[PDB]
Amino acid sequence: QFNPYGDNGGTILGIAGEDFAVLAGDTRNITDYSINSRYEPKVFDCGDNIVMSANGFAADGDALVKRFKNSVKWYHFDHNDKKLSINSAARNIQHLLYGKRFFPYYVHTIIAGLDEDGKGAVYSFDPVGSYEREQCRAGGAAASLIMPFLDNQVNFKNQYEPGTNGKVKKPLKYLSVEEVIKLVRDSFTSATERHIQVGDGLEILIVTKDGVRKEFYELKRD
Amino acid sequence: TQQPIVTGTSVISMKYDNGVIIAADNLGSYGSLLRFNGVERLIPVGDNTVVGISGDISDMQHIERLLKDLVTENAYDNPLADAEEALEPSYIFEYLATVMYQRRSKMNPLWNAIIVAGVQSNGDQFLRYVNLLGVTYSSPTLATGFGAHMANPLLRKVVDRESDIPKTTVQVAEEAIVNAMRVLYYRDARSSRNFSLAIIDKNTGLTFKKNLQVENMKWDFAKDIKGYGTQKI
Amino acid sequence: TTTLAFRFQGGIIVAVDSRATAGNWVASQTVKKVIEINPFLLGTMAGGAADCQFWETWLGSQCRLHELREKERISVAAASKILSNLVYQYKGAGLSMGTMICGYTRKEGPTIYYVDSDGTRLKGDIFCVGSGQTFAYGVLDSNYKWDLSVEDALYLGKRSILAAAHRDAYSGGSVNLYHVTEDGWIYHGNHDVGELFWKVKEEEGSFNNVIG
Amino acid sequence: SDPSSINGGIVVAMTGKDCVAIACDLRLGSQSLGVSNKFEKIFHYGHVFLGITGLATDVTTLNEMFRYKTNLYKLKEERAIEPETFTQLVSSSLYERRFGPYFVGPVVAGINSKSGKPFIAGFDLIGCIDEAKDFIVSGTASDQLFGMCESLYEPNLEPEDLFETISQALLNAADRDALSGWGAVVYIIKKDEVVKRYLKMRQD
Amino acid sequence: TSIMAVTFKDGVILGADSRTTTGAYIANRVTDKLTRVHDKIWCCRSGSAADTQAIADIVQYHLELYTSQYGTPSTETAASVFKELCYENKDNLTAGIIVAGYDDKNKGEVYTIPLGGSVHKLPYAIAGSGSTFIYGYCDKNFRENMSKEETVDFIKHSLSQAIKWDGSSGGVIRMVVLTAAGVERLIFYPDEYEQL
Amino acid sequence: TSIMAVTFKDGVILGADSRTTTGAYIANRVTDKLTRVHDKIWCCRSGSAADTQAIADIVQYHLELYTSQYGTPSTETAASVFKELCYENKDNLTAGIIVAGYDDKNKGEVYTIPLGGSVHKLPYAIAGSGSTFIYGYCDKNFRENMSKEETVDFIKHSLSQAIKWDGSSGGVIRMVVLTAAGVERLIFYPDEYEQL
Amino acid sequence: TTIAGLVFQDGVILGADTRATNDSVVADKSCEKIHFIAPKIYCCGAGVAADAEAVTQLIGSNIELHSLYTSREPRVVSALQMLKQHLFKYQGHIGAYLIVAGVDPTGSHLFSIHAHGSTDVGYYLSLGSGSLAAMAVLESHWKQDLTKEEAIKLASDAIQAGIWNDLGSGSNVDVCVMEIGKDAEYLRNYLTPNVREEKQKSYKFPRGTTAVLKESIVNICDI
Amino acid sequence: MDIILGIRVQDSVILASSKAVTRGISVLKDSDDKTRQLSPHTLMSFAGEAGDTVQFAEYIQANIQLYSIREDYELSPQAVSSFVRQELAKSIRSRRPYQVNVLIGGYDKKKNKPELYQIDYLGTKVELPYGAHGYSGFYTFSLLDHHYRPDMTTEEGLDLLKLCVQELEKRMPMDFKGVIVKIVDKDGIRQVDDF
Amino acid sequence: MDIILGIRVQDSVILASSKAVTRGISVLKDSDDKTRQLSPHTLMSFAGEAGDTVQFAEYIQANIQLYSIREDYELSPQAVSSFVRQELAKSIRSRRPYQVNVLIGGYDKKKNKPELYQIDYLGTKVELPYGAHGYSGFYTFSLLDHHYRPDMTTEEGLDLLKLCVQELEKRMPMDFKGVIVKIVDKDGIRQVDDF
Ligand SMILES: *C[C@@](C)(O)[C@](*)(O)[C@H](CCC1CCCCC1)NC(=O)[C@H](Cc1ccc(OC)cc1)NC(=O)[C@H](C)NC(=O)CN1CCOCC1
Ligand SMILES: *C[C@@](C)(O)[C@](*)(O)[C@H](CCC1CCCCC1)NC(=O)[C@H](Cc1ccc(OC)cc1)NC(=O)[C@H](C)NC(=O)CN1CCOCC1
Ligand SMILES: [Mg+2]
Ligand SMILES: [Mg+2]
Ligand SMILES: [Mg+2]
Ligand SMILES: [Mg+2]
Repeated sequence: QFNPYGDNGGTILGIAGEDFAVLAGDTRNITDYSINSRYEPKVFDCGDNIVMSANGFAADGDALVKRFKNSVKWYHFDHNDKKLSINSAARNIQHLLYGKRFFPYYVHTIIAGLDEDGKGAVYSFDPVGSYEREQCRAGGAAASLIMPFLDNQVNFKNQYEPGTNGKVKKPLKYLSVEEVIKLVRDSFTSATERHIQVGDGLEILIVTKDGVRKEFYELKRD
Repeated sequence: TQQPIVTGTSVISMKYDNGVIIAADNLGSYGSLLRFNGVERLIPVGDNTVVGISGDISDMQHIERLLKDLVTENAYDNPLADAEEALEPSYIFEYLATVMYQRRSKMNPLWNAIIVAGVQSNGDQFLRYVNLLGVTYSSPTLATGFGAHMANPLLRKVVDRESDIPKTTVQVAEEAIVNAMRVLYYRDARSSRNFSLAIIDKNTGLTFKKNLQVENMKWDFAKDIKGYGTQKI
Repeated sequence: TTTLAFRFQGGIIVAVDSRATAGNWVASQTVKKVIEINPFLLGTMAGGAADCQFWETWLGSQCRLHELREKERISVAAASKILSNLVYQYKGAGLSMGTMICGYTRKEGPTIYYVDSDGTRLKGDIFCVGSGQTFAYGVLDSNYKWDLSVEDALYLGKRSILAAAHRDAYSGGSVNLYHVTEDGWIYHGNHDVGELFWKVKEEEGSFNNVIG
Repeated sequence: SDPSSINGGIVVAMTGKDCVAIACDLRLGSQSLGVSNKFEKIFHYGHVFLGITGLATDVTTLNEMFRYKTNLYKLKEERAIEPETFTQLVSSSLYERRFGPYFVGPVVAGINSKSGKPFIAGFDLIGCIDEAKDFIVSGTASDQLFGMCESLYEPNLEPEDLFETISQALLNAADRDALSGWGAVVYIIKKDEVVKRYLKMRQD
Repeated sequence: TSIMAVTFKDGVILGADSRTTTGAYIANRVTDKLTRVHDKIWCCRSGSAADTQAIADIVQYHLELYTSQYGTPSTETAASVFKELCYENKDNLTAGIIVAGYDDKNKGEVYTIPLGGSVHKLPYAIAGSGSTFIYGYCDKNFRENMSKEETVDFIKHSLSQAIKWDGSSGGVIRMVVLTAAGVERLIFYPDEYEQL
Repeated sequence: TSIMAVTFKDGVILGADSRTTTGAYIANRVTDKLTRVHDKIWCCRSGSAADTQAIADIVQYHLELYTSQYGTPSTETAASVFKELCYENKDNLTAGIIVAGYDDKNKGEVYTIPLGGSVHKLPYAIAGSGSTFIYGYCDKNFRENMSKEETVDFIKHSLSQAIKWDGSSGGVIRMVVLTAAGVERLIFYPDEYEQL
Repeated sequence: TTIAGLVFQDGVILGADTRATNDSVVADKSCEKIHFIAPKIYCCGAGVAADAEAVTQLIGSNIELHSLYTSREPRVVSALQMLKQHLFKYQGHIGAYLIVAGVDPTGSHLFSIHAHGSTDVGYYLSLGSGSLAAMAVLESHWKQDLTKEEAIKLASDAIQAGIWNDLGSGSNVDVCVMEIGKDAEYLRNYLTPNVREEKQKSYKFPRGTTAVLKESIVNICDI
Repeated sequence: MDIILGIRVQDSVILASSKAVTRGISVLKDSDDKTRQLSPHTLMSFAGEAGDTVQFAEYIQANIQLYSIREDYELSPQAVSSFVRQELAKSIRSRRPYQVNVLIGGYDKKKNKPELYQIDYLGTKVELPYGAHGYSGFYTFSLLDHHYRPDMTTEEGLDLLKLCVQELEKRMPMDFKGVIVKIVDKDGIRQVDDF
Repeated sequence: MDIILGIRVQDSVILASSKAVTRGISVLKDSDDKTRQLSPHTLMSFAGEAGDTVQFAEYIQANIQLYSIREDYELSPQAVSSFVRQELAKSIRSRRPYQVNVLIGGYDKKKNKPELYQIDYLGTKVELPYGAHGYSGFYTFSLLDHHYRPDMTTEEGLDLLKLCVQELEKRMPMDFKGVIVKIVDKDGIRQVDDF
């Protein structure tokens, strides 16, 4: 019998700062135990200061991103070059995904950018379009490895003030871009060690009021 | 939904400093039966693109006709059909990738793995893969079927990353491809000795080589191997 | 999921947990399971995350169109029936949805309608829906009377979700509380279970099964 | 249906400077229903510590089995069993049930009393030994624990630092698993003192 | 696999290809499928490699113990031991064995033992996946009482075609000649047999 | 079924056995598997009898309508119509067709269309269940530009072996010769071909 | 797993990667797949990790007792025969795939063994998920009469091919060299091409960060 | 068999077990006692597959009674529960396992403490302040989490049990025909005849 | 939905329908009215798959109410039952059939006779002196075979119905939470509020 779905592996990570946001993803693409590519970009600039990644089955991920990029293009045509806000982009992506509710896009989607107050935003989707705004999200193969770490290091979970017995929680802070990138890099280095589908390279897209900047880092190729 | 009947095995390829190389054997297998010994699986499109196809041969012949029809259609009302409006590798690929993903989405796939090798207008090397699921990817080396498991390891020793491409000449790249084809003939049960190889160079253009044979084969060590353990004669 | 809604002397209490799961993976601890349809209408959400979000957001659009056309607030009965008739069209296709449509209108008074994805639509005073419903029912049914103070009713709804958050593996995160009156709904806060549990334990003297 | 995830729970172990740490959650459930919040998964036979995750009836059965075996070992050998030897005994005992296995994820932790060397090990259900320098993870949130350990861990941590690292690894992994949590215990093990600490965690 | 045994004037010759496959991967391209159960009693193996090796090892043991007690066993006797193992364990075995041997009394003899565990004495025998493609060729070209050179050519040409059409067959063509003179091993490489 | 088409100096010859089976019962022992889609374009049918007849009837219709409008169709054109039907309905058809025809420009041509609906132009072609047994024989004995008498013998000897080994094949050997001279039907009975 | 073995002038060499996997996560980054059977007989293992480990230990134990009984150096064919007969008995249920190599009074030998009990003789072999990557290298570069220096290079290269190109395989390269008339040299961590890079940050916590409910001393001593 | 509950208070253990026996279509009996006295201060309630339940209970009863005669001594509740657990843990890897879940409520005369053990058919033992088997716990544990205190009297334990039974009678689909209640304390085992 | 009964006496038809609504584990409601008034002298009770029951009943109700306005006339019970049967008989060969069983109790004002029709989800219609759907009839038909007479009063019909409900409460495994009873006679439809 023909199986329309596949698994191209990989892992992605979105973190929302105070006046910035990052969307990181490994550049490895796999099927079964074969490496297809060591550098196949998975995180895309979609215009209007929005970055997107649809990790899982790469054909469905490409299809979705392609459709969303087109949705941005037609939003400009139909509404007088109005900037598509990140909240509006998110709702649009829900409808793209739920449109195929009974033959799903087999991907975990994350978008990142800035909200209409200039604050950092990350939105996170299931395959059939349920979504929510979050400060922190990993998706894909090694999401189970990375997310607990981000709960601890981004949201300060299970961390208390020393000497308070355990009754004053570590207070929540925004992280600097330099601090976020350190946590991103360590998350992927860690995930590469223990997950066979993660490796080769790390590509980070950083979104600020000034635009979309890229950074690339080598990961272990075994 | 179907099952592939007459099939073609590995297509292998790589980038080098000035262009791309692609290769594929001339066999059409009918399961374990090595049925058709004269099947060309590299199909050129203009003088800048070669599409290498593995998998079902009936679906390959369909794709071959789509590409032939694509060239005809591009020429229509196009005074620059042999110049600035000629078909590019990237155009030919995106078309095929659209078709492959549409067909898998109707649950009636074209049962193939396709590599589009070519050189663009600006001299840039083009090399990209697509298969029956519409899955696409690019890499300095690409291979389908058994080639992915056996050819890529050998070809990646020559071009391990992007920065190794300018350092790789056409002689070194072709040598690596020809060796990889021998390894596949040793080890793939659905392969053949006879193959075709295509070089697409930004300076020298398209060189299409037919009726190549795997040569310099090591078999002599076989005479000394006796039994499966304890046998001495 | 644990969602509840119950009717009492001072209106409707609505309380939900905040956990979403993908098998045994905890997908989120900060999920919104109450949808604010209008100032007088709430929807609880349990089942498929997408199914709930999509169709209850859609329900809100259909309720807005009603008031544009009829120059009048949609009745709780009518709003619930729009959703129940929709899911009934999709019956068998595999939608997963369990919801309480809770609201006040002058003609109906405070009303709760349970609607689910196999087409059931029930009017009633008390409902608990989701994997943790049985746990919420245990606490709720024992301390339920018609005439609780708004303060006591809010606590019972909060406490009933807490009970289920504790015992049910697939319920947790935090408790979102609402109170529906003549004048509309009022949010009564997000209460993290990791702080609430210990607070309730000490003050109430309950949860003696736990090492504290 | 899957015996390794009916009851739920986790064990993690780590090495430090002249010390080891082993920790576990306290949950026992029947799938979604939480039953017990006092089900400890760490046992000790002399100075060798054994954590066991998986099907709870096998956890209890194997504890009783290794108590039996180490008691007889001690009577005959006239000394307590060491971690390296006990690891081999666990492996042997699991592999003899190769085709009808105990559905468990054991973890050995301890300090060799003669050499003073910290030692940890983990096993699959049929006895394959993983003898790690850094850390061992086991249970229904093993993926989560791998992620925490692989980022949080550094070598040669002092006992009171190592306590913080292993505790945070356990707590944050458990909070992302439906079938783990409900309390947690951490053992800090030195050559001739062992401290046991119950952790405050969210009870959902 | 492509295997055959052919009786001729001076005795018998066994022939085989050298390919072993796990699906479409060639696990061993230089396999020796001609295997010795006694000095001048050999067999060609097809089917499960594990099963045929396990059987061949047991037969070699039985004939070694036969020889200690009763002297040299006949080829018929060797075929019977193969049959007994194959037939009695037919539910648990995938083994297709050709038994060939040289006596001085009986001269060259060939016995084929297919999947069921039946025995068939024949002038020549062909077996394995690649044999299907040469039934026509072998029937037309086989003669009784051929010379050694003719029988080598007959086997070489036959297995060459079997190799050409069967993906499961390939590599070198190994042969083992069994006569009064002794035991001779022959090997033929691709560059020789492919151009026939 | 055992079917083949062979090009030669003067044109092309199609050959077939005459056996149709429903399991092990021979439903028709005198079947005509050589079927006319045009004056000098014929085909050999294998697979489902219902499917190949249904296809052949549609092709004959298409070529008749081609002839009314555009004159005599090429053999390539006939093969293309067969392909189109086979390929587009591959999920619902079990048809393995060999198309053979004579032009004066192109002379003898043979196209084979296996299960998938692919097309392959070849000097000769063999198909059907009984073809497996003669790949070896046909490869060794085929030459290009044979005479009519040689090609009749080549087919007769080939299908004789196919019939001998395949239970699904048998009966008479029918042949159809396609040259400039015209269309000649030949038949060969068991008592003739069995003793070859 | 990527395991390989090949012969050279007056010896045989074995190679192996050091990765173990449980589903898609790495269970071990430094596991020893080259196993001791006798002082000059070694075994590469692949497949079910407990099975390949248990079957080599059992045959190694029985080889030791056989050697004591006969007062002879054990032979590789004995290990081979014992392994295949055991594995055959279990009909593939002991999912161990092994490359056995060694030196004995007969000479140097190289065999492979599959889980169902089939054995092969070869001059170069590879097994496991990375066998195809390794065999590609061996088919490209292997020749007769290799020197020891060339053989270690080729073996390690064949394993590396698996490490880089196969997701099943990874981490380090273990080698064992068995030469005639010499002690076998076992070279664990012969290559170390996958050391983890230094981390960006230290996640060492402030002491007291974790909330504690109770403390107690555990009595581990006797009496 | 459907509902079996257990609650351990200050000075006693209370076991409540449903009276219905249903074979498919009909309720064959409405007064069934789903319990066996193992020893004078140890009571075992049980629920599971038809036949297996009683066969297992009576088998355990016979073994504990045999022990009592041989040693002229009552085994502790802890010892009886460990014996029962091992028999179930042995059972699960048998040709045909006992599909039986049990609660063991006992008064330890040495320690002067009530003890309640919950053991499932796999041999999963836990000591608890309150326990249940099957679907009962889904309704009753949230109540007990709310209302339970360790220092409760036997009368308070019974009232808390009435609240559990009322909840089950309100929200469960099956009519389990009420419960037989038995108290295990220092004085032995007695049945509460009006509940 | 579980139990629906119907009994036709001298001068009326009495329909009794259970109040429980159970979704798997929990009893979501204990006061559910499993009936719709189709016309002033025709009542339809219903039971079957969740959602389908109410959707079908309300659909039938809307069609009969539409007929009544169009013709300014009440259809006979026989005519309403034939309409309902055809809709169910049409339904069974659909893409997704209505899994609904119904009882139609009506008073024919022309003939001055009570009438009870039993129709299953296949569209199997029968006119009966007493009827039931699902497992109810297994217990209640033997009673009605014993105690029924055609000349019974409405009070005698209700007493005979109490005897049916008592038997169901004794022998059925499910707690159906009692029955809502409705009487259909010459004066129309009324609910018996104490049962
Ligand atoms: C957590 C609990 C106890 O199950 C609740 O019922 C919870 C409600 C969460 C929802 C409330 C409204 C706001 C958005 C969140 N449900 C889930 O978490 C839900 C459980 C579930 C899973 C699968 C399913 O299949 C039909 C039904 C219900 N989880 C999800 O929907 C998760 C986030 N996503 C998936 O499981 C992936 N989908 C892919 C395609 O098929 C549907 C499942
Ligand atoms: C990982 C790789 C590349 O496949 C190697 O084959 C590796 C060899 C390790 C071994 C070599 C000899 C010395 C001892 C170590 N194998 C594994 O890591 C193995 C892979 C595997 C998993 C499952 C399987 O099922 C048929 C076959 C092969 N991993 C394991 O055995 C792990 C540690 N355990 C499990 O996966 C759980 N088992 C459950 C019971 O069935 C067997 C698997
Ligand atoms: Mg790798
Ligand atoms: Mg948890
Ligand atoms: Mg919980
Ligand atoms: Mg015949």
